[PDB]
Amino acid sequence: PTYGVGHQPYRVVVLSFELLHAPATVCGPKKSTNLVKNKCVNFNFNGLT
Amino acid sequence: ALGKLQDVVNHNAQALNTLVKQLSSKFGAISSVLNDILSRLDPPEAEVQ
Amino acid sequence: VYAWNRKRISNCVADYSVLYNFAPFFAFKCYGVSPTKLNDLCFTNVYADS
Repeated sequence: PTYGVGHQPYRVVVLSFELLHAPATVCGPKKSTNLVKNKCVNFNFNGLT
Repeated sequence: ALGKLQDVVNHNAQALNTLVKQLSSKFGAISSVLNDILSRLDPPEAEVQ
Repeated sequence: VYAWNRKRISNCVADYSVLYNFAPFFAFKCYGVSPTKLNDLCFTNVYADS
């Protein structure tokens, strides 16, 4: 503990993801909406807008 | 017999197909989809992509 | 660091807002994604390397 910054122990956590190239299992808190047919809509399917 | 006229048709569609194909090119960016870039990055780095 | 721990994260809904709410993290650096856009995206292949 007596040492200054630059030598003190640092805990590092690396979060690694992949972008859209597989079916997704971890998602955000966003709520699911109902589906509408035959109308022009801006949709968001699993992070694909 | 009618190779010349078909060749002109062949060139035109191919040019459009190539131009359409160019939409699937990353061009040195993280993704080729603009919506993903907007949905994934802050404007300072999204502007670069 | 030679024997770093890898944990798989799957089949969960993640609230990243609490990460912001309590955070002694001096360094919080993201490369391929915005920190504030994490709540609006879906992911797979999630790994935590500690």
